[PDB]
Amino acid sequence: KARCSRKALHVNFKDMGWDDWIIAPLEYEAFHCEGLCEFPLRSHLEPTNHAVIQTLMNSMDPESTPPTCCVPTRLSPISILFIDSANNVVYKQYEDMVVESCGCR
Amino acid sequence: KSSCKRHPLYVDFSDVGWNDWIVAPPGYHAFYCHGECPFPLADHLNSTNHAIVQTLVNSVNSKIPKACCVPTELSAISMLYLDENEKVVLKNYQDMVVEGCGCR
Repeated sequence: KARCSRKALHVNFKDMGWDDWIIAPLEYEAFHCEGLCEFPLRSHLEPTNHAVIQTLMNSMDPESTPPTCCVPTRLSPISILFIDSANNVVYKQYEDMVVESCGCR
Repeated sequence: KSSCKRHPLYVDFSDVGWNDWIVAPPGYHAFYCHGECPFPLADHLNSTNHAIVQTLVNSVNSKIPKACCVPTELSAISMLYLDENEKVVLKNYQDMVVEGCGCR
């Protein structure tokens, strides 16, 4: 289904040039959200009341009002080992790096 | 800029058939969010670490979409309706009005 779902996304830090600060991991799975937001809206994708209304209004008049976007609704972190602006080695947890679930917003 | 912005959207309750339930208000401004997310690190676009990374992947790989413009702060709104005893009653509804947009 072209419905809002979660998809693979391989992030390669070497391809962005961040080999320089980052030591590990240099690649991770981040996923992304793509798909149609339209009725019927699965309730386990906890859509906001606003998103319901926008879907309604887009259902009534798709000109002038567009549908909601498939985007992440729960994220998890990864920890990165890298070298500081001060040239130290550190291990920091970065929030909102991996998509755990998608939804309409 | 056609970038991520809030846009006007008024939901009239006559036009959807709800005004014989909601005695007030007659409608409300919900707004919607729409626009491009080319640089989600813009301080005004509240963004996620994920949106920034993904938008970066997009510039090198067009088959990965950019981050989507969505609401990032929603406020409630109150309506008035009739009780089981035909008493006027207020009821708050959460997450109804876009206050700010952002990239996700």
